[PDB]
Amino acid sequence: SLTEIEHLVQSVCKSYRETCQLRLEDLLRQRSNIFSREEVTGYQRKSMWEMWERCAHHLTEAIQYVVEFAKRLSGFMELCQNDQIVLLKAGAMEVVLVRMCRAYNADNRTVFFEGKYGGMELFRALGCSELISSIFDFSHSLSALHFSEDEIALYTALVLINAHRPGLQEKRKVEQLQYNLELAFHHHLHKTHRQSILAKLPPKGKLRSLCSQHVERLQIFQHLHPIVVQAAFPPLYKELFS
Ligand SMILES: O=C(O)c1ccc(OCc2c(-c3c(Cl)cccc3C(F)(F)F)noc2-c2ccc[nH]2)cc1
Repeated sequence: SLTEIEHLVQSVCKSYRETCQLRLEDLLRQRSNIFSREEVTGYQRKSMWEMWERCAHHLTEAIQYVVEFAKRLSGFMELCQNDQIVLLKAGAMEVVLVRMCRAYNADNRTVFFEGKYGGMELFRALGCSELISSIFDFSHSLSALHFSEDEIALYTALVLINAHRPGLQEKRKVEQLQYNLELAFHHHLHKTHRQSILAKLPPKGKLRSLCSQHVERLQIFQHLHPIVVQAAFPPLYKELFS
């Protein structure tokens, strides 16, 4: 069924298009729109907890778009609810991290944050310079691949649909989805003469370790200074918040 796989490609790309928050053309246009030194200093003088509140809410929104992305993946809703949650808890923040590279400019090492581009010194008040530097470096690595929009869509679908996640109840069912998405991805790379990115993608442990350091920091901030979340996915919220 060649058209089944082509239909999967089109359905993954559409779900991605509907949930990607900002258009790539917008991010690229805005690359010349850079925070002044005066604006940077304004961010640096903000309280750690106000920066935390801002960043925690951007990350919450980013997670919720990734959840909607997964819910629109063919067959995701047909998994048992325990499995949907296992997959989202393990991979939705990894997808957020991958998606960030779209908003990263490697020429000057800046990210699109709250309407303009700025460097990692924008986040000085958070006092997490090691984590921030790891996120920038990871985004720097990915930007070298010059990911197309469909590659990011297909790759991030696979970040989520991983039948090796511990705790899955219907592993065979997740495997079926995973095989079709892998075929979708590899077919698409072949059609576009882009199979060379396959050897350049992040080692799986790199993404896993960055996200576990990232989420652990968010849990520390959330314990010290909890933000209020507009919970759209009760079974998922319940696993992350306590
Ligand atoms: O709308 C909903 O129901 C909903 C449900 C779950 C949900 O989790 C968000 C989340 C967080 C996080 C964030 Cl982003 C901000 C502040 C504190 C945390 C904290 F660390 F405390 F959890 N970290 O990892 C995640 C995560 C989710 C899935 C994988 N990982 C956000 C929204």
